[PDB]
Amino acid sequence: PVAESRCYTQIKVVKFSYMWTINNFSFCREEMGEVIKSSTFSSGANDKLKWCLRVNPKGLDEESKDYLSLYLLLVSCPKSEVRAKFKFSILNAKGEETKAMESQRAYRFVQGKDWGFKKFIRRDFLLDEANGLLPDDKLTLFCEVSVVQDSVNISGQNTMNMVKVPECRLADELGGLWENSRFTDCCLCVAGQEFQAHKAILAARSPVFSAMFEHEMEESKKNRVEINDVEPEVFKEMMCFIYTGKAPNLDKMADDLLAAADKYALERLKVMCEDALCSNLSVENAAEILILADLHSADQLKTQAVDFINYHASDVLETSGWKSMVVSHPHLVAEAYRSLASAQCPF
Amino acid sequence: GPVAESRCYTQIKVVKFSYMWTINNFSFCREEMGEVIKSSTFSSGANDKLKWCLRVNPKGLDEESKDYLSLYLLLVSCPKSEVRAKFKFSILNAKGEETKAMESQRAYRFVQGKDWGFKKFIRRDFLLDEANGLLPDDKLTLFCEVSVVQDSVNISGQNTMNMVKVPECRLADELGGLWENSRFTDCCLCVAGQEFQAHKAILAARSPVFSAMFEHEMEESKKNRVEINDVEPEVFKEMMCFIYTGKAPNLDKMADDLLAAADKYALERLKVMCEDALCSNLSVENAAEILILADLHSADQLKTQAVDFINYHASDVLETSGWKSMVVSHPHLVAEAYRSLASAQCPFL
Amino acid sequence: VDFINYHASDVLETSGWKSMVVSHPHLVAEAYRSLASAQCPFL
Amino acid sequence: GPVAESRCYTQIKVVKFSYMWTINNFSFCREEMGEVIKSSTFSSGANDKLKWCLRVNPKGLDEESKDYLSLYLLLVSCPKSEVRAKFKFSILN
Amino acid sequence: PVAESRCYTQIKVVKFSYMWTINNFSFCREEMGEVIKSSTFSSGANDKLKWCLRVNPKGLDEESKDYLSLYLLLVSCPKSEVRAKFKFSILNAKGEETKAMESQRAYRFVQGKDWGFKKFIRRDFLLDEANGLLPDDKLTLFCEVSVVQDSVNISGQNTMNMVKVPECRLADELGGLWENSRFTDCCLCVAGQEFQAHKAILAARSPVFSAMFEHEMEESKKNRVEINDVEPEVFKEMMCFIYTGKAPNLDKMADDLLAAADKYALERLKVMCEDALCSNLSVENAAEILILADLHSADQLKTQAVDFINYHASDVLETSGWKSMVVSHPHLVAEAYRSLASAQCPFL
Amino acid sequence: SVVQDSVNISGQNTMNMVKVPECRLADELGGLWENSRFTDCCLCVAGQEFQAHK
Amino acid sequence: VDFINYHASDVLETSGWKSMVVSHPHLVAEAYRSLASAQCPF
Amino acid sequence: VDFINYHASDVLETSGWKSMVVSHPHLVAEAYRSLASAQCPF
Repeated sequence: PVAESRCYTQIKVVKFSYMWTINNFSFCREEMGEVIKSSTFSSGANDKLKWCLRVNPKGLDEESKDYLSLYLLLVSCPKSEVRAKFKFSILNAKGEETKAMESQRAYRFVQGKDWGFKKFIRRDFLLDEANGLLPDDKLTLFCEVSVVQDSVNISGQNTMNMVKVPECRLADELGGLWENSRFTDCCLCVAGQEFQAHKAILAARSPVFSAMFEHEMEESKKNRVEINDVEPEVFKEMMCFIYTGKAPNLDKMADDLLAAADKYALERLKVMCEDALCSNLSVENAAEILILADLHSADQLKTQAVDFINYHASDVLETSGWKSMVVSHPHLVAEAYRSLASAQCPF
Repeated sequence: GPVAESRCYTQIKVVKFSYMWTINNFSFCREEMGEVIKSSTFSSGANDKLKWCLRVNPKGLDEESKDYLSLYLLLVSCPKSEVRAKFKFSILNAKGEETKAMESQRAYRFVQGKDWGFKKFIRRDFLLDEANGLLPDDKLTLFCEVSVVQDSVNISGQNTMNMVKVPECRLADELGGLWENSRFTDCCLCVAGQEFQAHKAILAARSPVFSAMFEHEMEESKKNRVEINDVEPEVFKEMMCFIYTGKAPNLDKMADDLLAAADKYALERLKVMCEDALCSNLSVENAAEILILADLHSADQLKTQAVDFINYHASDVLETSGWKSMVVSHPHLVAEAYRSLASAQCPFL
Repeated sequence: VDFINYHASDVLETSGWKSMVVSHPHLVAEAYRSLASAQCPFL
Repeated sequence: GPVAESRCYTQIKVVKFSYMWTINNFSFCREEMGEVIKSSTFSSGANDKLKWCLRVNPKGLDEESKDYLSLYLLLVSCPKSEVRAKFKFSILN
Repeated sequence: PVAESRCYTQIKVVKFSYMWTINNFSFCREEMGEVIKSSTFSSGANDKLKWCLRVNPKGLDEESKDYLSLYLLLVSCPKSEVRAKFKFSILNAKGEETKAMESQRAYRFVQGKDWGFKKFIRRDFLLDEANGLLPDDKLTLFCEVSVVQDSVNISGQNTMNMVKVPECRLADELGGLWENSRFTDCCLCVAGQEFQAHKAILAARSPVFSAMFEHEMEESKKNRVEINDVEPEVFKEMMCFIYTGKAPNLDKMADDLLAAADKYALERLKVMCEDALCSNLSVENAAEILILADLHSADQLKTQAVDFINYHASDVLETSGWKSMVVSHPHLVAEAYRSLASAQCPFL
Repeated sequence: SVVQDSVNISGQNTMNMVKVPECRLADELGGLWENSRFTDCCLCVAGQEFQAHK
Repeated sequence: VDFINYHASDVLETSGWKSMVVSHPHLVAEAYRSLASAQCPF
Repeated sequence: VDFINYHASDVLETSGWKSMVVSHPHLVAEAYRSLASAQCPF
């Protein structure tokens, strides 16, 4: 029953690493194996199959109760199985790898499937200052990952080439318009702060700025335009996104960025702000989250916040933010009831 | 020991299909050792962009399969995704029933274009016999059963179905509309007499050459009626398309001229894709003028690729007349090719 | 509140609901506490 | 004799799937027969517009299932196209 | 391992019929039992489920060689099961059913499968003139395909909730507009025969007619516009499809109608002109069909015509039509080489 | 195990078929309505003007 | 004829192919006639 | 030709070689043809 191939098989490995520091490790306090779920990250080269790390401060199962179990996770993929190999390492106080252990074989990965190592490191040993594994009580773990591709024969051309194709570095020079400042073509004012930018890119990247400037205000206000519902700090990252399409410091002032976004209908900035505000699903935010939602019509954020509120209602109700928001905006809890009843009409 | 559990459920997802292949007058399908003949491609219908095709050999390969008919299953195309699958080849008799239905021990690993099957699938001599009822009027009719397995997951708990969704970037398409709409254009790009127009800051920040020729402190005169000479309309419009949205669809058919334009315009990225196109269009005759282009245009990656290809294909490329023309006109190119082959694959011994 | 929680799927449809809830919200909050705090935290 | 043969061979299409409705604290689920509690709506993923949901009782309907649990499977939504499916039940111990 | 639905169900049948006939049954002579096939046809309502009839002039193998079997094969469907019922019956010389044979149950149907009765009718008896079953050597069969649907209590309120709605009679409405010709505005003429119409609706269907009426030319044009490409009969049917779009007599008036359609760029009815020419791919017509298709950009029929010619080349190429063709327009065969060389197993 | 009972064939085409689109008539009548495209009538709705084709 | 059938793919972009097609079409027609029995199986 | 083929890696580093190739490229083309068969296997 054996069958050969009569063809040549070749293996590639496009590897990548993701370090992470968990600040205030001693007072993380996610017990009973409650996940301290990491922040997701992509593959770098061919960012089309995302990743995220799944971590137990207290190792799951009572066998690893004294240990801090670590297990890699896969969040999203285009419906396929990955065969990636991985490595772990803990950095000491000086930032040098100490606790290195490597997977002997390449475990099979599927979306929602997890592999890794139990008994990664004893909790008290990690908490001991003699080992030096907790600089500023910041538990740092350096993870190296390697994805195996394994195509066959490279086709019948041998395709050596090399031909280094970097990305389309638009945003680098498109921001070079800003930092070099290139004797640009229009001006902005924010509490007297002098900003100096280009009409054409603002026209291109949204209908709002395009329409308003060319609606008779480009004539008398070709250069100097007044914007007053914004602060210079949030404005900085906002116009940085208008340059780049990717905001470096987005999550810090995310709510005000959302305010500016819905003020200018920047749908991509709106959805990153939805995701960033979704980073902070807590039992003491949901009122202000709904204020941001209805004030800005954040549909996906509205849905996710409503569902989390329905799940966490018992703790949610005790907030004075809840009764204050209900006093100001009962109607919002009316659609919240519309959702929860829709979840439980039958029975 | 060193292991990796899951603390989840490993759930196996599988859907199967089957297909048949008819060959009328298989006896008249040529008769000698190793004549690979393929099947028309096919699909189940719920394949989700995935095809299959068979590879039957009437007389096989190797040595002792002279009196045997081997069969294989080749994956035509897929969305660059790994595949694992199971198959079972069968033969419809004269009365229309599976006879030679043998299944593999397990589901095999698969990739795009990889062939699996059953060597020595059926002995040819007994199949030639008409008593077995396997060839009614030499109208051979195969039939295979295939069980593709996926092993994805699904679960009810954890309330994690909606974690937010994000669309993909539209800056390039927004720059695409900026090209197409061409609103607030500030520089009237004249090529081959006919007129196009563009926006200042885009090309001002794009390339060193363009930035150089506007920063000469005399803009408003020339920018209104800038004259551009060496380029043609097709090359320049595709150039502007690439500068705006980073895409040049007809690169393969417009390679060398765009390469020359980028060399004049000093555009590294488009130059490199032009090098990629020229290297991935190579023939046994074009290589000499490609060397002339490369040395005339600093196509270093294309230069090393082309001279390596010519060093490999010497025994027929040297007989080309264009090679001798390049030899006469451009001695330094053949000199560097001689240098390249010198300290390689011959310092012995 | 028990009857409303049981028969929500059609009791929403009344216009008197809209008139009452816009006019007086605190009993809507009472309904949300009653339905959510119990006979629901399962999952 | 009376027959209408299909003039074709027999080819059959089958799709496998499994779904896990996990329920915590089942022992306090409003224990009285005749109640309706169901799983969240699910599907194969390669379904081509065909969903499913599982249905269980705290106490089985009627009287023969006074002590037993009555389990049922409902097709949530379909394009008004008939389905032939073979289901199976079990428990994660 | 059993259960019950705990729900109510009811049977419904949206049935219909389909007249169909073929010419010259005496010397059809499709030996070996090769299929003589009807055209695609639906039930009316739910037009996206199409039936067709497959017929054996000679039943397969010796068991049915001397009889003539009858069957019906689904063309295509939206990937769903069907449990249809069918009735087969040929009309006698008086136009009445005599050879009525009926299936005893509703069989199950899938795309590509056919159901019917082998050993259907006594062939020589049907061919004999004494019985009076082939008037003018014509077999006017009349099938009544009754398709059953069934459902679970129609999402049960019951509360029937539905009155018998008529259907949108827009085609019949514009049919009444033209065929009775009330309220006419613009006058046309071909070959001495005159007709008249409404400008705006013609502009609605035709872009080009709007173009040669949008540019202020109405004072001399509207009263006395003449058309040259089309003769009065096909002109009648021409106006007919602009009013109607349901092609009544495409078959016998197919080719020049296609030509005049592409003369006015009539897109969906261009497509149904390729439908009209689709089911006549024969041993001699193919060269003319290919020539007119490439003269008139019939892309889908271009592909299928070159496919049919490519398959049957070995005997189809010998006709004099091919000779005059390659004498006149052999670059068409160059395009044929371009297609088939990168196709049909380029071995080799 | 959800059964569907599908059928496939080795070779196909022969007479075959060609993809016909659904009837695109009507909503070009809508085009007449909205663009108004050589109007033919005048209407009044409490003075609110409107036009159509007779 | 046989070698041109075997190499039709890269023969197409040859300018001489279109040249003889324009000038001597019946020749490539007879090349098709050769191709008729050539590709009977599959 | 053979000696230069053997010692190319430092023989080509001479100014005389540069003057020869620019003045007489055809000779190095002949050497290139000679080494084409030499470097064929791989």
